[PDB]
Amino acid sequence: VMVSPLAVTWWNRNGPTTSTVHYPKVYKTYFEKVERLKHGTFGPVHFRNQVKIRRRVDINPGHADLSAKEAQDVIMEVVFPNEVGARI
Amino acid sequence: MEDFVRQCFNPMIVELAEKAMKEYGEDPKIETNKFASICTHLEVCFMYSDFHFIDERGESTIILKHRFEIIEGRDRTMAWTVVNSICNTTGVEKPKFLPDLYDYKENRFIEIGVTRREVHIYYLEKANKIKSEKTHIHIFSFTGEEMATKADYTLDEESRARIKTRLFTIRQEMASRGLWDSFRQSERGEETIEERFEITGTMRRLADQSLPPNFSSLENFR
Amino acid sequence: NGLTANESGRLIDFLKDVMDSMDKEEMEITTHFQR
Amino acid sequence: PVGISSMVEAMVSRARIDARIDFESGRIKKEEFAEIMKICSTIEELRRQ
Amino acid sequence: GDNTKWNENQNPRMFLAMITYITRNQPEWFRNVLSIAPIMFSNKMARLGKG
Amino acid sequence: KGKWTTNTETGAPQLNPIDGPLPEDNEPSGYAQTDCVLEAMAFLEESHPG
Repeated sequence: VMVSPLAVTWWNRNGPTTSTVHYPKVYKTYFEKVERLKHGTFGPVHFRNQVKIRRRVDINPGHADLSAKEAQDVIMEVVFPNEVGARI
Repeated sequence: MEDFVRQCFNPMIVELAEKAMKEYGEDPKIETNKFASICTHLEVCFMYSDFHFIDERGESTIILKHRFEIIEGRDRTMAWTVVNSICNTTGVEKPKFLPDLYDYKENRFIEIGVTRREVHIYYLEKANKIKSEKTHIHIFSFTGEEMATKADYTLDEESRARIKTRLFTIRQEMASRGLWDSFRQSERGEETIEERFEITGTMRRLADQSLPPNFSSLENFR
Repeated sequence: NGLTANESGRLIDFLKDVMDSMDKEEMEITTHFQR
Repeated sequence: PVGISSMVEAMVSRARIDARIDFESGRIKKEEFAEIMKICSTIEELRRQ
Repeated sequence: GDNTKWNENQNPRMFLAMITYITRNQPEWFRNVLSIAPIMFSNKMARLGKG
Repeated sequence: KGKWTTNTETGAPQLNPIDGPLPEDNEPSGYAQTDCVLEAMAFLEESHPG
């Protein structure tokens, strides 16, 4: 059906409340980011010439050294155990 | 041999066997010994399953819950998902190779095999192939020879005798046809068909007009 | 149009089907008209 | 998913297997299992026509 | 520099020749499937927009 | 300045400038030489074997 934006706001103030405890666990990466940021410590700012080199860097503070296939297999085992198939 | 399989079996058995054999990319008109083996396998497994239920308490019941759940006669995906579901719900670890059926009274996957050769040789072959100790094995013979793990016959004597008689009568019918000696079972060799992609017909004609000026056919330019 | 070579789902099978269709002598299409 | 089978065939197979497993687990009463099995038989017969 | 009329001066026949050379000593089916696309592009018709 | 042909399957005119006359002016040309392109591909293969 077609609904107005107001409905969304209505839900945000009158919708049915539900427990939210798995969200920090499920969205573990984002909460890891925020927790890491909050505990960081800053230092002095140095004004000097910066030389930046273009390089291939890995952006994943948390990863278990899995490729697409292994990651898919583990995800299927955890989330969709009955549909994993022949893989062990 | 084909017509005998079609006419001397229930339509469901032949349909399931044909669909399963097609599912591997093989033409049924070519392979018949494998077709006969798989249809006999389905018949024996269905008899091993049909007419056995489980009552409320959990004892034997012969004419509701079905004591035997079939795995053969299904796509790889369906069979694998049922194997995984049974392994997860009951607790028995699933095997690396697809079993044949599952019993809930014993809560275990049982293999079924029907072969012309002696029980001992095929029993050893299947045991060393599956390499499984928690899955029951049952091997029958066309001549009535039949044995299972530790000589443990899950089915009641009457059912086993009925299945042996069914196997013997089908063997007698194939012998009457005269191709019993030239059947000798078969095994899945996993034959790989060479990939072919040929340019013929109108396309070829187009290919003959898409070359530099000094050429007249794709073969010459190649 | 009696061209079921792509049932396998492989792309190469679909290409074979396309070639066979180009080899067809006649093609049948469905058109929607509103009046 | 991958498979040569039609939608209804896989659907009914999964329905039967899931129903049996759920009834075995004891999470569903016998009446619900019987009703879903009857509806599955209905679906299978309608599949032919 | 820049190349002018890049897409007007490129011939599907030349791409056919390049693909034929690249796929040398390869299975025939592979060569056919790889070389059909230039053939199709060579005999191409363009619709003239809406009008 | 190419070869005009009539497709036998679609029945439409087609222009083939491959191996056509070498350009005599700096204007755009579509006359690509088959031998030159094959030589370039061969030399590329030589520079990066395999």
